[PDB]
Order: sequence, then structure tokens, then C-alpha cells
Amino acid sequence: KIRTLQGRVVSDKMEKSIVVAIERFVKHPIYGKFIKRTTKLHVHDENNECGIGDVVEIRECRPLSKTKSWTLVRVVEKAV
Amino acid sequence: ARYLGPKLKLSRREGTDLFLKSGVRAIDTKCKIEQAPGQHGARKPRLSDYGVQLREKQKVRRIYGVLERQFRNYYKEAARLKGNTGENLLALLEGRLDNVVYRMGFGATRAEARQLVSHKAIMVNGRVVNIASYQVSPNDVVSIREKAKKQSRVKAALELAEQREKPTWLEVDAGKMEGTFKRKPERSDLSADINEHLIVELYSK
Amino acid sequence: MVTIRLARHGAKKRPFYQVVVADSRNARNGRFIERVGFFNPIASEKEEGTRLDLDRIAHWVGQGATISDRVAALIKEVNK
Amino acid sequence: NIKSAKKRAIQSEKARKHNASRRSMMRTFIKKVYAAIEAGDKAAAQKAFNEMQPIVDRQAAKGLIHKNKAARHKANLTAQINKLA
RNA sequence: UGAAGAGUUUGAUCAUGGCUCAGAUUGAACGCUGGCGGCAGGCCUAACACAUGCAAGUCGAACGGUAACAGGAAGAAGCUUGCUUCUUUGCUGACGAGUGGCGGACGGGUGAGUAAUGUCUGGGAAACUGCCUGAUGGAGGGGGAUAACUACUGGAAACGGUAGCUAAUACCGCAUAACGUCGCAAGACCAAAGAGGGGGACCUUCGGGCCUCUUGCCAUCGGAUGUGCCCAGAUGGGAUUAGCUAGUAGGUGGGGUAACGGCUCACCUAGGCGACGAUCCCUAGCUGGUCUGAGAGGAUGACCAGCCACACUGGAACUGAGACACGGUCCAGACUCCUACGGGAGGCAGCAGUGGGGAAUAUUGCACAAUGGGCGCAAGCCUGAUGCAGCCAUGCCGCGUGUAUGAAGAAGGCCUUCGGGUUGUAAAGUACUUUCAGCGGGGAGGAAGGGAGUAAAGUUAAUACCUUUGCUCAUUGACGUUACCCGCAGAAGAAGCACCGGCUAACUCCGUGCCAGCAGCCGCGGUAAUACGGAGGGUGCAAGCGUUAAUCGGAAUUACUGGGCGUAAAGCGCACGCAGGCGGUUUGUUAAGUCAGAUGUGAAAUCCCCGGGCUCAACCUGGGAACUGCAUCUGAUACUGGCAA
Repeated sequence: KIRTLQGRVVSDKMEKSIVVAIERFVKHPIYGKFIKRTTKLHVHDENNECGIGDVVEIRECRPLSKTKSWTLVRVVEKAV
Repeated sequence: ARYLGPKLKLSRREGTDLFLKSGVRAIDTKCKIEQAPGQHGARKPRLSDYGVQLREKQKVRRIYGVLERQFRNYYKEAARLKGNTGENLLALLEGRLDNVVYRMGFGATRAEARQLVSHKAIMVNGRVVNIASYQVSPNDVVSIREKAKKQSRVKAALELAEQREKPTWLEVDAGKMEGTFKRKPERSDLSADINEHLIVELYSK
Repeated sequence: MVTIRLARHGAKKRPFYQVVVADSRNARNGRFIERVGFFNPIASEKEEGTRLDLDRIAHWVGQGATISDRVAALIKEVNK
Repeated sequence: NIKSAKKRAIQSEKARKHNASRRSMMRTFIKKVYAAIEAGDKAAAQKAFNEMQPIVDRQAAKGLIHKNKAARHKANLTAQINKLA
């Protein structure tokens, strides 16, 4: 595993940078249940290959520009 | 302190008999119990729950000679043996070295036995022991000293013990005054000191 | 470089050393890698005052470990 | 500053005096190459690199310039001339 | 294996609910009182300023040297007669200063600043890494210098500067060039230091060359290690902080950094971030953990451990493997000090002390013994780390201040119906014991190593050296007048504090009379006060007790575990609805959630279970468990989520 997160695009306003939004089920031990905690991240992209609202696979990796350390491996689909 | 205060007077303030500083000649003959400790000791109050727990605690507490601080240490050792910690608690109070020695007939009294433990009179194995808070080990060798049976106190301290039940969990000896702590004290070896209910209430606060 | 050494943590007027692997660039009772047993000079054969780990050390020495006068000679007190 | 080892400052200074010179040399020679790059003088680029190739390297083995730093210098340099001349 | 409740609203009652208390605890402080010993802990406030002393150097087996010391010799004296004294001299120990290396980035302290690209936790990759250690190879031949030094010279010192002279494991060429670096390949390029011990055969104009050993030196790749770097999550509060953000966010291409990166730069795009809480403000070192607690949780982060930051204040770089360097350097600034007033010096948030501040926190201690650290080839030195002592009930714990017996129940009080009752077996009296303390005398263990020899079936010169090994011998103890044990009289030297109206265990008598005053709460007190003051008696704790502050509990009293909201506090005045939360049912699939197992990982200590060591316990300690977690791996498919039908 390359630390693979199935995320969903939310920003093609740059070329080679696409903000992908992903979540993990975060639990509170004091509210005693999981919830959706969604965290936008800054991925480094080949150019663009997707629209917005594009379900994708991304991976961790080297840094290679400011706040980068994830890559696009592939665009799963535009719509489910 | 160590108490060692006006002994019997507490037997008075609880109305319950104990050998602590009494003879076997005075059993409240030429001494008095409960007539009125203080000028208000004649009349009896009903007592709140906390009333019972305090009085009763002090009953058990004074036929070992044991302090507050001491007793707590016992309570976290009781609840640190897997068992019934009512039993464990009163087992450890009859684990005090001063008590087992008395209960093997080497002390005149519970209290006088601990006067012995002061001096180098008591020992376990070849090892000298002066500390009374020592919980003796299963199958012990709790002997009197050579140069302590020569004293007129130790001869006279087998005397007053005579003719008592001597609840058996241990051996009572007169060749070498050397016993064995050969099993633990138990619920059956209580002799109507079954007041484990009280103090475990008191303590849990 | 690791440095195997003693470390007394025992109460006053009663040494209880502890043969430990640390590094010499940090505190005697401070920062450690992992232990390799104990040394108690107060044992006289009523309890065992040592724990060997002969095996572990034998690997560590090749890994670039250094032995102090005491530690080195203490393998010697028990020989093999 | 009553301490014995405060004499190290004098040592540091003999050092700084020397270490300065080594940096300066290199710092200048490397610029003579970038001259040939920006002005586009293809021949020169080569020649100027060749004269400073040993120099920058020596200092490194010693530790003045150190190993790892001169590495990247030598990479960047040559890189220039390859896409140029 | 483990969770207590009571009082307090009402004339009386049950709810609702705030308040109080009982408890444990704290780096606690204070008042009163005081016997020890053991263990632990002991400037939290002004991150305020510091008199004085000390804590950072050490190697001659890298040097040029000989200043001292101690010795050798030479002339000479004294003629202490062949010996002492004197000058000379590196000759040998040995070593001042000076060069030179390596440490001085360790350890030690502190929490001011820092809510975060700082920490923590778990991952991760484009990194570097001296001393250590593995593997392969190398280390060739030279040169020009510069401190010291010498002779001057500038200044009051502080502190320098010239001129000539010189050393190196110093500096720099030149020679040499892989598993090396750059490069697509082709090609190019880069390093050094040797020192000691010992010696037979040769050689020395006799310091050495030679050989041998040995450690070190240079390189490259490893290992181990330390240290940077990135990501995600967890991290305090406040939305009476909602908008914020230009190197701002990203893309190109330069440069820089050990390496990735607006780190920095040129150009280009106009985004990026934010209520799933940015940004801003207050507050705070952060964590393991600690305390409390039945747990869950909360509060908290002292000592002990890890991390980060900080080092007079501010700031900066240099060196180096590593620093943004506590006792380095330089600059500025406010301090403080010196001064011959021209000009300079220093930095206790190191240990110990000082003043101050505060409610409060110890000796200008001892020591190289042990353990550890630094350097070194070893001896050895350096060590306010540390180990100990001193001072302190600051706390936890252990033991003692007596035992037995003892009544015409003694005087002496106190209360009393005046018969006594109470103090009280309490004391005296009798027989008994001397712990602890005190004095006198014995006395373990923490000490092995090293050092002077010999043994090697090492390496080589065939038994050198060096290393190796046991053996042989003489010692190594600061604590310390020791742990401990022996003897010595004689109960001798060793109990108090608070409270007793109710909560709450524990009552009477006088004095006073809503006055005096008490007071945690409810409330007492205006003349027989079970509540004040004193006394008598008693109750609980005890060398400590109480009081206060403070945390948590109790309090399910803000409720995840664990609440209500019709009228008691408490449903927006009512709709719609985005986001968010939730999702009827059937089949199939996935396996993200989830469950299981697997694997890492969850530091140690703290904690916990069993079990040892200190006369016992406190404490210390062994193994194991816990380590509530996290990720990954492999499995599971009922539910949950995703997709399809």
C-alpha cells in the first residue's frame, strides 16, 4: 500500500495542483461515536485529467513543491 | 503514639470485656468495667450508623494495638490479595508479629508481647526482629531468643497465657518456644470478632 | 555507536546498578536504548544479582557497542 | 571568560581567517563559468569549468567545502554546459 | 474484586436545585507541639539583580620547548670527605605556558517565550552522519610558513603591535585514483599522518635508516547511532475573534540547503485558507505521565524520564560530523564594575551562597571511594554529573516514650441527692526490661579493576612489544566515630493537638448575659448557655495535629458512560430549507467501518500481578502482564457505509 486514499476532487483552478478532499471516521471517546472529519489536502498532479466532484485515487509520496506529498495515481470516475 | 495509654478504660467505653492489662485473677474483681467511664458513662445513647462503625472499629482496633495510618495500609493489602477482603483484612491484623507470638502463648498479653518485640527477645529464624507490623510468612520459625528465656519476664509470660483456647493455625511450643505459622487465620478462627462488616464500611470512605 | 554501561537507580545506602545499552552523549540515568540485565553487588546468593543476555550483547558488540571497565569485567565474573 | 579554554577563540580566528579564503576562491571561480553561460560563449564554458574542476573538489575531500556540497555544485555546472554548448 | 451518604428552603411534606460537610490528596504555607531512624523530596514568586568560591578541559604516545619540580653528568666551590652547595646543560622522568588535535553541541538548569510548518502519536522518504564497528584498497614524494621564542615598541590597566627566527599527526601543493564523485555513455576529477614499544642480519658522519609489532591516519561502500525533513491524526480556551491571506497560493524555470521545499529569486497564472472554525486575542512549556476516581472522566504536568525552546536583553554569523553554542566569538542595548577618565571588563534560568520579592524552600559542606561521563595507545588528570553528609517533621513508613501486677479504688481535684459517683488500674506501691537515645568497645558490605611479576596452544625476531589468559604479590573506602553487633547503669531522656448543639464519634459545672464573642454550613448568645470564655470529664487522631489555600471526588452538580425541558431552570413565535446528521426493503458485489487472527509498534520509570532485597514496612527490585492506543498484513461478511441491479 502506498497509503491510498480514495478522495474526491473539489478544485481545478490550477494546473498540476488539485485540492482533493478526503475523510476518516474520527471518534470522540467522550461523545463515544465516529463522525466524518473531512480534511482538504494539496496534491501534486501530472496536469489535469479530471473535473471537480471527481472521485480519484491518490497516494503518499515525496514532497516536490510547497505542501505537496501526495500524488494522483488515477481518476476512478467523474461520477458514481 | 503507640497508644499504650490507659488500656482497660476503652473496654469500659464499649462495655465489652478484653484481656489487655487484666489478670486471670481480676476479671472486674477489684477493677470495674463500664460503671461509668466519665460522669455520663452510665447512660447509653442510641447512636447513628456512623456511631456504630466508630465504636465497633475501635473494638477490633485495640486487641491488636493498631493505629489508623497502619490500618489503611492493611486495607490496601487486603484488597491486594484475591479473597474475601473482610477476611483478608482481619487476617492481616492477626498477622501482626506481636499477635501470633501472643497466640502461641509466649506473650502474657497481646500488648506485653509487643513489649517483647521492642527488645531483641523475639526473632524469626536466626534473624532478629524488632518490627511488629511484620506479616510472618507461611511456615515460619518464630522463636524466642536463647538469652531471652533467662529473663523472669518471659518465664512469667507463658504463665498468664495458660488455659486459653489458642485458635489453631499455628503451633504452641515449650521445648524451644519456636513455632510455625503453619496456615493463615480464617473466618473459623475468629472467636466472635466477626465485625468485618463494620470497619469495611468505615474504610471504604 | 552504542555504549553499554551501569546505571544506579537503587535507594540510598544500597546500590542497584542496571546494565543498560545507552550512548555516551547522554545521561547515565537518562536516555537508554534497551537493557541487557542488572548488576546488584548486594546479592550474596539469597537472590540472583544478575541477568546475563550474553546473546543480545554479542550482537550489539558487532553493531559497534563499547563496553566500560565494570560491564566488560562483569561478563568475566560469571565467565560463560 | 577567566577559563582556560577561552583560548579557543584565538584558534577559531586562525580558522576563520583561513576558511574565509577557501570559500572566496571557489565562490569566485564558479561565477567565471556562469559568465560563459549567460553571454553564450560556448567554448569558454568548457575551458572555464575544466580549470575549476579539480579546485572545488579538493577542498571538499578535506572538509573545507565538504563532500556533499561540491557534489551539487558540479552537477549544476556541467548541466548548464550540456544544454548550452 | 468493584462505586456509601448526610445536612441545609417549608408550620409540616415531596420534588426541583444551589450551597455545605464527611474523604483522599498537594513541591503545600502558617499556628501550636515535638523522640528517633529509614526513604523520598526541599526558590513554584521578580525569565529580578547579584559580593565571594567553585563547576571546562586534557592529552609530551602529535609538536617546537624547558619554566618549575625531581633526578644524571660537567666544571667549580663549601673543602657538612668525595659528600652536600653552586652555575651550566633536554640528557631522563615530568611538564608550565605557546602551537596542534579532540572534547568544550555532553552532562547540569529553567519554563520566559511557544496554540504552532512547537510537542505528542503513528506513519513516511527526496537526507546527512565525526568518535564506534565491518569489508576492500591506500597512505608516494615535497614545499612554503606561523605562533612560541628573541630584540624592541604602544598603552594606566584592560590590552596589543612590529622586525627577524622556527615546529608539526599544522597548512598547502605535486604524485597516486575504486565497489568513488559528476556525467546518457564517452570522458574528466579528488585524499592523506604517521606515532610508539622492541629488536637479531645490514647501514648511521650514530638523532636515526632497517625490520617487526601495534595503534592511529586517508578513501569508498556497509552496519549501528545521532540529527534534520515531510505527511496524517491527537493537542487549551474564547465567534461579544467571521472573514483572512501577496512570496499570498500555485505553475514554470535560476539559485541555495546536508537533503525536499517560495527556503530564496526572475517570470507567469489568480488563486489559496476559512464555521468539519482559518485568522485573530487571552492563556499555557509539551508528553510519558502525576493526582483524584469505582470506572469513565476531570484537574494537573513539582522531583523522575523523554522532547522542544531559552542562556543578562536583543541580534548575528563563524567553526565543526553536529550549535543558531549557558560558563565560545562578534555587534547593539539596559545594567554592573574597573580606570591614571584617554578606554575598557563582565553576564548564577549551573552548585553553594547574597539582597530583594514572597506565605515559602537548606551548607560560601565533603569527596575521587564507588558508578557514569571527557580525553588518551595507557598511567593519569578533569568532573557542583554523581555518591554522600549537613540543615528542614515537607511527607510516607517503621519503631519508642514502658512492661506486668496493683484498690480499705490513695492523696488532690471535679461533679454530686451529699450516699457517693468521676478522674481510675490511671498514679503510687510492688516484682520486671532496657529497645530507641546516650556513653564505652567490637564490626560486615558497597572493591573490582588497576598496579609489580610469571602462564599463551597468539602476532612476529624462535619464546620481543603488544594483546591474551589464568595465576602471584602489595594495595585501592569519601560516607565513617559505618550498616550492624556487644556491654553499661537506670524508667530512666522522649505526648501533644483539635473537637464534643446538629450534620458527626464524644456532657457537666460555673463566669458572662443579642453584651463578650463563636462561626465549615444550619446558626448560637438578651441570666439552670449540652453551641460563647474558663474548668472538670470525655471523643478521635498522634510526633504530629489543626487551620488555610489548592485539585479531584462525593456532585448522575452541566449527564459518552450518566439528566431534564406541560406548570419547578429550561422547546427558537411558526414554517421552508442548504450544509450536516440519520436512512424502508430485496438480490449481488466491495470490504472502507467493523470483528478476528498475523505483524510491527505502544521507551524506561510510574502503574498492575505474582515473587525477592534492605531487622519489617516505606522504599528498592526481578520476571510477566497492562502498555485502553496506532498502523499495516491477512482473514470474516451478519450489520454499518460505498456501488450496481
